[PDB]
Amino acid sequence: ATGAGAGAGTTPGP
Amino acid sequence: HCLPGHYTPVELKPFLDRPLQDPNAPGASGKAFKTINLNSEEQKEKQAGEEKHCFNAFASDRISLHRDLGPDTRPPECIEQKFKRCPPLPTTSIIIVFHNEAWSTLLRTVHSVMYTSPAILLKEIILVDDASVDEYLHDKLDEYVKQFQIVKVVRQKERKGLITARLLGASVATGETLTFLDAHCECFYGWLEPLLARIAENPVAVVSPDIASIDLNTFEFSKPSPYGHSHNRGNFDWSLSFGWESLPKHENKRRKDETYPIRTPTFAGGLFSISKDYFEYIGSYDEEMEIWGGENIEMSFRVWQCGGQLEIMPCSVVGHVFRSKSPHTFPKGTQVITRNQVRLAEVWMDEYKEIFYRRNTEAAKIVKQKTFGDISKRIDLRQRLQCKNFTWYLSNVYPEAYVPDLNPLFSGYLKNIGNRMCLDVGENNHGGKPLIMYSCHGLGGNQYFEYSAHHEIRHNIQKELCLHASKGPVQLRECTYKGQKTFAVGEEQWLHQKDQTLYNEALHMCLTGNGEHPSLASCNPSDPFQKWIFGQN
Ligand SMILES: O=c1ccn([C@@H]2O[C@H](COP(=O)(O)OP(=O)(O)O)[C@@H](O)[C@H]2O)c(=O)[nH]1
Ligand SMILES: *[C@@H]1O[C@H](CO)[C@@H](O)[C@H](O)[C@H]1NC(C)=O
Ligand SMILES: *[C@H]1O[C@H](CO)[C@H](O)[C@H](O)[C@H]1NC(C)=O
Ligand SMILES: [Mn+2]
Repeated sequence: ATGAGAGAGTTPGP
Repeated sequence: HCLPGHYTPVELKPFLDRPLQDPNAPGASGKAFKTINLNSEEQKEKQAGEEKHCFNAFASDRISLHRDLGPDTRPPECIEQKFKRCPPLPTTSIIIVFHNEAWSTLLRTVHSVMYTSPAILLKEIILVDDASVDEYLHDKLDEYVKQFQIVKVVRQKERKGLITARLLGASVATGETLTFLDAHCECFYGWLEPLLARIAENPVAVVSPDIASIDLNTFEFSKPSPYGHSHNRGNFDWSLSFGWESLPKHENKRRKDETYPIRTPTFAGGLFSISKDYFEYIGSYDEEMEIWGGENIEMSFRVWQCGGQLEIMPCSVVGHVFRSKSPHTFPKGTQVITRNQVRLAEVWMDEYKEIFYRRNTEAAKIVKQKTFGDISKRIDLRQRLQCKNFTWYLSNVYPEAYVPDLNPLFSGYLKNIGNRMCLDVGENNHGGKPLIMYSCHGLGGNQYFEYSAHHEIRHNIQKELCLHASKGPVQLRECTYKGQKTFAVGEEQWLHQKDQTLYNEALHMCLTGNGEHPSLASCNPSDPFQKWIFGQN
């Protein structure tokens, strides 16, 4: 049961 | 102090001169390093690196700390830009915060800054250690860094995260400006002058480079293009995640060349420069935020609402190792990120905070149980500085943003009686792809749906997406209803009937939760797999 959008704790790239 | 004319190239020569590099060395000129045909010990090292750092450390450890990034491919007006001596270019203190960074990546960041930053601007490089475990980051780093004379390591003994570490760095900095960088960056040519010249011109400007991707697998640097490409600016979505979007047309029109700042609703917040005085005056960071998450969004709203401006300078290019997963342990769990977001929502977002609370159940709970802590110093700052409200921010800074309803008719989850799972939008969806069934978690997010006056079932975190009926699998598509002019198409209108069926008004069929993807089927009131609960959180 993912607790957020997959692997949050990172800034997404452009 | 204020001289006539423009700094000369001699006046701007860097702190350290890059040696001419071997063009056939790994990663040379910023090109891809493909780490293939590895022996059994090498394949072991690589998986150890990947699992320690969530990037290919095996690649990073074989690339020079001194690699050039090939020719300067920025726009011509960026390569030709001259900087006035009045107001003078301010000095800067570079602040790099790290927690268990690899040696190769931490020292290529430090080398990059020294090779690309004019000596006259670079007062000091502060390395803030947020309680790293790795022994090589203790005495080994202290000693190695002495040769550079202006590099200092400052120690956060107990793990408190990125926010506390930056405040530590700032408190020892004596530069006129602070330039924050992550510990896995590489500076492009001429990256510093355009940030520091913009602050010299306008000291309430908080300025970011046009951040380039360094590939986590090959360490390839994505180089700027010389012909005025698509730029990105920062945004937020209604889960308060940072995001990237295209520039609006009015901003393209306003910007006559690439030396003009880009006005950005939010900033990524790892890589930026600010006046030291302004950083302190505008409320540095909320000291009660922990580990990671929310501070960039909090700082975006606070700068804009309190009379500053958030800008991206495309003549300033810095590469960043973007990761898909954090390598970082969370001492008291990822709940920390949601607490940080509630703290910024309570202080800055006024009534709009409810849009976020509805979508992140964990945040709604933190509000209800009042575990988000004392924000009185942040409230006091917003009052003393006479900051504008969030209605002003949305109108004046981010007028392009989709704003959900403050009080939607209904919000919650769609639970299937048959299989006892929830309609889920899946791992990756922004258009086109089928949806899934997933265990009901009650967290909102990917299980969040609204019901509209016009019979739409919305998933509206990022875009205004609508459940869209089809002969086969159901889709999320852009709502065709978007206010005054437009209507609601039948493929996006649903009736939740007395038998708990979801009945599409166009196709006269019913959503079933059978198969991998929910699809439309002939309406069977006895089929448990066509029976939906519209549950509130
Ligand atoms: O508890 C922490 C977590 C992160 N960092 C540092 O903060 C910066 C930003 O974190 P990261 O790069 O993991 O986040 P992202 O860039 O993916 O948002 C990096 O230089 C990290 O080494 C830190 O000092 N303490
Ligand atoms: C917010 O400020 C705007 C103008 O900037 C004003 O019109 C509005 O009444 C204010 N909103 C609240 C909620 O006070
Ligand atoms: C986590 O991701 C899964 C897919 O792997 C589901 O979409 C789930 O709903 C997600 N969780 C949240 C909170 O959105
Ligand atoms: Mn980073």
